[PDB]
Formats: sequence, structure tokens, C-alpha cells
Amino acid sequence: GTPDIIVNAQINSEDENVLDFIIEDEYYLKKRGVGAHIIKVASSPQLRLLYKNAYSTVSCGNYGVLCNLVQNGEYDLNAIMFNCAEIKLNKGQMLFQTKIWR
Amino acid sequence: GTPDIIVNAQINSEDENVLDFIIEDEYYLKKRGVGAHIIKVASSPQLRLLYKNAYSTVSCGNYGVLCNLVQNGEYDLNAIMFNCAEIKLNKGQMLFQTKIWR
Amino acid sequence: GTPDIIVNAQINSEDENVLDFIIEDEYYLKKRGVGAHIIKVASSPQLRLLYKNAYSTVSCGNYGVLCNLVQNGEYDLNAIMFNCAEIKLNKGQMLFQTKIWR
Repeated sequence: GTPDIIVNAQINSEDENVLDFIIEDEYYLKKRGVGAHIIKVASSPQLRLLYKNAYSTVSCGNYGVLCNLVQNGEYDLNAIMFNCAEIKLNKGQMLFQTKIWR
Repeated sequence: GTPDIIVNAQINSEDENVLDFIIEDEYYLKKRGVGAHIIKVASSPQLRLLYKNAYSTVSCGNYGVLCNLVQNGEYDLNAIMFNCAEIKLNKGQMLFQTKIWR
Repeated sequence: GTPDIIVNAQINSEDENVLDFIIEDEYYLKKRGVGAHIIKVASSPQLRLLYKNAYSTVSCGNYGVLCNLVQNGEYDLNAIMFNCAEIKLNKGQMLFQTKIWR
């Protein structure tokens, strides 16, 4: 049972309608085939933005990310990562972004 | 080959721009790891709303749900569930929602 | 390690706000259970449209498709296919579409 990948949401520096999701700790996993990895998104007030408008998930690499809003409250997010290659994520690396269409 | 999870779409009571997806029958599945489960969405006229505007999928628990519109017609929907924990879904339970951005 | 499914984006004939994704080569794969298949989307200028507005992924069959925008540049797209049944994709067949909400 692989450990969860931890990210923290931050407002993008350039575009206020983009949330950056940063890797909290190094995560390296040399895997084989397309795997599913649970991503743990820390609750933060910035997340509320995702509950106000449509959005598009942006991948920062060779993998796909599935995001879902949560029924309860506006400060959480569910996310699963589908890796294509081997997992070599550095701390502080950007995993993904969500672009909000206002 | 696991049996499909069956849901029925209903208009949310509070927000007319939200479709609730209710579990038709009890589904319990004590699984290990992230699994993919096909969700069977019954055709219903209410689904048409998903073909008129953008939308966001809301998860009602510890799992992620992937929805796709279907090429043919406005009364269907494709959905796959990615469970994070063991599956303990009660009949009449809400699996997920789709929030439509008008 | 299954080979990637190759698609090419084209503007839909009827609706200029729809991108069609056509199968480049025949891909048949009699599989068992829900599998994940990496889809290889050729870079094309038409893709830029996905980076300008919200969109909805439309599935052309019995499978689900996960799309993600890419951090770098407006001419690429990430996509993973989750097959429900056995894979019998013909060359020139439409795999999926993306409907852009302007």
C-alpha cells in the first residue's frame, strides 16, 4: 500500500486564477505500468475558488491527474494521479495546476 | 469481474444546477488498493443538462469519480469510480454530484 | 507494457467548438477488467483552443477518457483511456471529443 503524495495549494504568481499544487516531500517510485496514486491535498482557504467556477486540470508532467470537488465544504479537494512513467517527484516540485474559468 | 455500481440522477433539492447521483442498491466491497469500478448511470431526461454547459464533478466520499459525456444523445453519461478505501455504499446513498456552470 | 493509442485532433465538421480525436492506427486489445491505456495525442495548433476555455470530454464508446492540459505550451494534451470492455479500435475511428464552452 503506497504512501500518499502530499501537495499544498498556492496561488500562482502570474495568474490569480491559477492554483499551483506543490509537492511537500520527495516521492520516488520506480513503478511498471500505469498506476493510480492517491494524492493528499491539504485543506486550505485558497481552495474555495474551485467551488465558485469551472476549472481545468493542468498536468506538470508525464501523468494524468483526476480532481473532484468534495460534497462537504469548500476547502478540500480529492485527487488521484495516474502515472505513465516512473515516479521521480522532488520536494517543492509542482505536480499540477487548476485553471479557473471566471 | 466486479458487478457495476448503479446510480440514478436526480435534481438536487437546493440547487437546480446540481444533479445528485443516488446509489440504487447496496454495494459493499472490501478491496485493497486503488481500484477502478464501472458506474452504471441510468438514462434520464435530467442528464440533458450536462450537455448544455460546463460542469464539475463532486465526490461524496473517499474516492474519485471520472465522468464523460457520450457522443450519442443527451441522456446518458459514462462514469468510473476510483476507490481509495474499502467500498461500503448503502442503497439510497449519494455517490456523487455534478455542478453545472450556467 | 502495452503500446500507446495514437490520436490526432481535428476540428469537428458541424461545430467549430468541438475537437474530434481520431484513431491513427488499428488497436485491438482483448483485455479483462478495467484497464488504463495511455493515449498519445499528437501536437497540433488546433489544441490551443483547450487552453482558452472550459471544456467537457465526450466518450465515443464504452470507456472513459481522462484529459489534462499540460503546463508547457498550448499545443499538447495528456490523455488516459479507461476501458470497460475489450478494445476494438479501428483506424480512423473517433475515440473521443472535447466540447469547448466559449
